[PDB]
Amino acid sequence: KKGWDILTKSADMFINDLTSRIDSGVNDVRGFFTGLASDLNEWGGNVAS
Amino acid sequence: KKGWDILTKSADMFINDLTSRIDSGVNDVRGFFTGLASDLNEWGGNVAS
Repeated sequence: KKGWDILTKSADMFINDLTSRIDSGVNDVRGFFTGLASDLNEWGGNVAS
Repeated sequence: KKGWDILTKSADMFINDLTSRIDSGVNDVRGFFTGLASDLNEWGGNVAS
């Protein structure tokens, strides 16, 4: 039982990386919403001025 | 008995994985909230202009 955990040291860390791949989700929307805000602050702030 | 958790610790991990859809995927506690905090800069940029 000691001499095998090395074989899930692999399985479980792949699932950790898959959390990082799922971490595309929040970083996408966080990027999109603040990108939209930046464009709206641009066209708004520019057309206003 | 050693290797006979390999394909099944992973069977824990396959939803330790998919629940990352909440911690990293949609992640509403960050997703839209980081939006809302930037809307204040849109409002501020406009109002100041």
